[PDB]
Amino acid sequence: ANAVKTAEGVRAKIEELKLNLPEGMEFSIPYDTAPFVKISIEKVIHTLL
Amino acid sequence: DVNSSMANSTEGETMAVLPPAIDELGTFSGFSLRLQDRANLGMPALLAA
Repeated sequence: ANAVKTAEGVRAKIEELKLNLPEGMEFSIPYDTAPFVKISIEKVIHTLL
Repeated sequence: DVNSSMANSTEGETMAVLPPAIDELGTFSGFSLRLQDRANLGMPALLAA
């Protein structure tokens, strides 16, 4: 499974679930890896250009 | 005729409908929606909704 799509789905689901989150609690996504792959691919695109 | 004749003859809610053209198809049903408790609101509040 591609990592970026799974991370994007998880993030969307958390954002949807926070709309009705009880007061005094907040969601935190401290560790993830999809951003690094997206940065890496963008940099390689820039190098190609 | 079936729908009109038994409008008030019996207490039961009686209604005759033309079967769907395709088994799994509303045929004329535009929209189906589930109004669900997303925040543990409760059954009475859901029914009021």
